[PDB]
Amino acid sequence: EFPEITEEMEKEIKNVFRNGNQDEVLSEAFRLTITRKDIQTLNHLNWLNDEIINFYMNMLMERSKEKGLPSVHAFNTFFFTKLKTAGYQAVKRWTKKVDVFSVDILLVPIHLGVHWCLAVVDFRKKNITYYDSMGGINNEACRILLQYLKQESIDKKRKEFDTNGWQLFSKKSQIPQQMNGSDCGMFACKYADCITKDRPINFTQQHMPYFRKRMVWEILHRKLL
Repeated sequence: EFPEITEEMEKEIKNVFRNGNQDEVLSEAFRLTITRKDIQTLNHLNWLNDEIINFYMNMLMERSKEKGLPSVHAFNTFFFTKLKTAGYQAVKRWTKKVDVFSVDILLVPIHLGVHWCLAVVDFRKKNITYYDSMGGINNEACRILLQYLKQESIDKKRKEFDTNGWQLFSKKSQIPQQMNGSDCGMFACKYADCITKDRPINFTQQHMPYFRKRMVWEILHRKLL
């Protein structure tokens, strides 16, 4: 059971996959821009680009904040890769005006080569979790995030981070797995959608053509269905 894309909605979708002004701004929000060219990476089995992922992640963050949902901060795609390669100093900056400790969930999209995955800090559950639709385990990435939270706590609030009961880990194939390499960004987005709603991750690989069509639609209306 999944909201339907009416006729109607497909017409809006088909229309934007058409050839035309590549610079045409289809959606503008969150400091970001979605063009015709960004939207096209959602087409067929194209690899998503960062603008789509970031834009989507910001929609989840915007949706958090409505009543009853856990509150969410989404880090932008470059954050982790700038953190892994350069350390805390190079990213400490990125969280001015943001108290990363006042939300329930932190979303961290992880770019490893051609591949996408996701880490999630859930402060309610006191744990840090890695999701890969290929089934890769990434121990390291969780530790790197823990270590970042530490240095952020010392820096933003003058206190050490309290690791008691905190659990760092990767989901094995307890999550639906990809078949199409190019769907990795879509699994990362959809993992985050369920998680930020506290809903079980119920879909599989077969829903991916539908999810691509839907995200085009959602992005264009800035409405999550």
